[PDB]
Amino acid sequence: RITEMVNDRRIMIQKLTLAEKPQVMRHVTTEINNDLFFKMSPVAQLYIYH
Amino acid sequence: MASTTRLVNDRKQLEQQVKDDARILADARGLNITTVANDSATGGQAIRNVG
Repeated sequence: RITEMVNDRRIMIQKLTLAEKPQVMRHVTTEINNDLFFKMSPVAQLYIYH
Repeated sequence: MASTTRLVNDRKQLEQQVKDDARILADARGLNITTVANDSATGGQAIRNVG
């Protein structure tokens, strides 16, 4: 997922060893994407200015 | 053009032969390798999740 989101080839993400692939982590309930930022448009001007 | 014109090439060949036949008589012994270690990690910034 991190490779898919970062489409730039300049940034290289650390390769996982064989023992680090089945390791289990905890992710967020819902992902933050452009849809969340779109809904902030009415007050976005103040954020941009500051 | 006489036998004197072959002096530098003669020295080249002589040096090559001296090196070659000094390699033959040199005694060779195995050495213990004492440097094995897993100390070649990579750093960077963690891609922390936001939510």
